[PDB]
Amino acid sequence: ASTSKCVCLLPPQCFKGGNQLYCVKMGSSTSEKTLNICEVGTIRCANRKMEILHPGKCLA
Repeated sequence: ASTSKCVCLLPPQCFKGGNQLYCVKMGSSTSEKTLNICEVGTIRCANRKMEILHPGKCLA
């Protein structure tokens, strides 16, 4: 809105994709979820210590 600069999104905000770099640990959370690039981005944008275990499926 004229700031003319972009803002790291809430992860919720984007999702209906199949560019899955699935499995992302959290370091504090320590559990194996499944994600979009827009998700991974958003996660990395602000916060830190995301580990990519697998490009493609998790531990299921």
